Amino acid sequence: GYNNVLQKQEITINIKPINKNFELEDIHNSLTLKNPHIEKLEVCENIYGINGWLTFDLAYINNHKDFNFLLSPNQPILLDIQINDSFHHKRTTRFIAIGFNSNSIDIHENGVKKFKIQFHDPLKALWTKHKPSYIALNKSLDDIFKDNFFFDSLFSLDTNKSNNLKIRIPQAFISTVNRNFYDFFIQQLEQNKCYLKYFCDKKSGKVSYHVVDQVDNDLQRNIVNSDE
Amino acid sequence: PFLDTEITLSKLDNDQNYLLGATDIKSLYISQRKLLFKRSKYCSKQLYENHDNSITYKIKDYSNLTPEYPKYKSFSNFYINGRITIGENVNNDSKKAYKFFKNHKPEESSIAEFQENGEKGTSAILNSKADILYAIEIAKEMLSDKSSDKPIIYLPLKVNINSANNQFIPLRNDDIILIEIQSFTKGEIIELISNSAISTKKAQQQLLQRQLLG
Amino acid sequence: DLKDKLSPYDISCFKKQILISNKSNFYVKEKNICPDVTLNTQRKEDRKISDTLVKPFSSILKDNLQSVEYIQSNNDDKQEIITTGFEILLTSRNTLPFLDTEITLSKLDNDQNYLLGATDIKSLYISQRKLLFKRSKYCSKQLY
Amino acid sequence: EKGTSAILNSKADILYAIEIAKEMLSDKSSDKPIIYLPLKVNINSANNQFIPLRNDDIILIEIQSFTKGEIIELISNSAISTKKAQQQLLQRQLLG
Repeated sequence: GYNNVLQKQEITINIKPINKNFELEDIHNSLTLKNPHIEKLEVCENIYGINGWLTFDLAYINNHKDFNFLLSPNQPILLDIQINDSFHHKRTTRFIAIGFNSNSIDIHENGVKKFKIQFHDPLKALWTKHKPSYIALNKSLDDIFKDNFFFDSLFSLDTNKSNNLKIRIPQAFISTVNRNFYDFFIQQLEQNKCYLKYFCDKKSGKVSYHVVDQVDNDLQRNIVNSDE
Repeated sequence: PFLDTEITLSKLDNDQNYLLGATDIKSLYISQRKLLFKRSKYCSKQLYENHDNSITYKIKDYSNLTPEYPKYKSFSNFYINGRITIGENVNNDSKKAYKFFKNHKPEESSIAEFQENGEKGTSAILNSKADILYAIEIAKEMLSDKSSDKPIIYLPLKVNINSANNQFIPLRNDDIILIEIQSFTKGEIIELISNSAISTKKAQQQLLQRQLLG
Repeated sequence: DLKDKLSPYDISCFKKQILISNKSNFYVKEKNICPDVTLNTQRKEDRKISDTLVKPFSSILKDNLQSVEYIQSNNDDKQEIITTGFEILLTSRNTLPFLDTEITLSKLDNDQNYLLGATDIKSLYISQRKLLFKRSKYCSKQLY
Repeated sequence: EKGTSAILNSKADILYAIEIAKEMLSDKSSDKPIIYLPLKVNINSANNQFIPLRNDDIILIEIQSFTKGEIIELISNSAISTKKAQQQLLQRQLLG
């Protein structure tokens, strides 16, 4: 502590499992955190994405509510982080992210267990482990990106404002040879010189990306910060 | 407090010189954050038996507003084998002929009518012009599983494949070709994996050296 | 006295029980494509998995293409989808008694749940060691 | 090789006059840009044909090191069917 005029700082974490068919389940139906069991969390923001780490503590061995989340690789995990601070007046920040990775679980003991989970914004952490390579004909780009996008019980992406990606192309060569499809989402987006916008709704959490070829009032009609 | 430390694509006015900056700079914005939220030694002790903060900001000029892209990977090339066809119902007099295509549609063309006009002029190509295409049928298993379209990719001409600087033997149909895809929307034609004339005897009965034509 | 099953003079000597990845529950499809005209069979085939009870995801692929040469391309270099394993680090401050802490290609039975692990796991083995042998400040001073 | 008329190993010290576009010299050089390069004899040919590189053709040239250039492909012709592939089917060799 030893600060002024910070009154309170309460931070929460909401954790759900994500099934085979990319919908949600219930384990308060989740593993909420508290008066912090958290040693350390790291978050960086961008216009496009979120990264970082998360460490926390639990107890003990064993309980069936803790088995399915943190004892297996390759199960996707929502991480709803809310930060709420009061001073006077209150201000809130909120994060939504998915973290799963193959071939990596970090757990420590010495009945207190440690854990280490990473962060990506949900379009990245899903399309990383997804490598198609095929040919399309007579299809524009926004026709392509929604053919690979199978996520509507999680979030949505808003491509209705660009009017450059919807130009038709007769020969398409989608190629992920040694690389990631999420790179292909960004590389050809660079050669059309567009914007990405990660955006959370604090009330309530519904992530929706935005791709606008300029910067206008219409985006600024949708970063209206729900504060006073 | 009292700011917008939440990423908007907006403006923030400037009157105080309590940044380093420069005095001739108008409105700014915020492009990043970083968040190091640790756990102090106070909250740890009662919760082990039974926080600290640091926030940075990235601030740039509003007049230099550019999109920001993370690091990505430029891709490499994969090889596709494919045929050449002309139409779909081919006579047996004109079974091995050649046809040139205009504009990504099944339309006849010539080497002429394009011929950037240092070439009209006689019959001599310089620089091996684009916008003349080959109908190439590719094995159906590289399209999507919903596509009800017959797979034909058009590609430009290397005229110097079945030839030299004198011969004009264009690619007939019903041959087999390695195709690179060197970038997005740029394919190329490299080698031939095909023939029409071979000695089918045991290299002691015959010694054939021939050119079939036409 | 080569004994097994972690007789509890050993749990007096431990410091950490570090996990690395356990067995998973979901894999990723790997459709295997030979891009060729004039191979009159299937081109797309799934790669095979040596274990059951693991379901794929939905509509997410790793299209492993195969490069094509002038040669009639062969078949098939039949690899398999890498299932995840099970790795435990165990930092002990000294050599362990009553075990076989010497690399055999053998079995070691499991009855005690004093690992993190999972309760449905039979016999184990040892695949590495690490050895950090330093010199304390006691033995250094009289020998300097 | 003396001997008959048969090259082994495609000898060096025989060169081709190659004119290059003037915009890769320095801006003071009053010299007409011609770089000499050795022969790949096996370009317009096979193991039997001898059709050497005539003038007035167009060639990709790599420069693989310092003082080592090579000749790779041809971007040129002299004989083409300038009709619409339904009126004619030309298959010819101009020569000489």
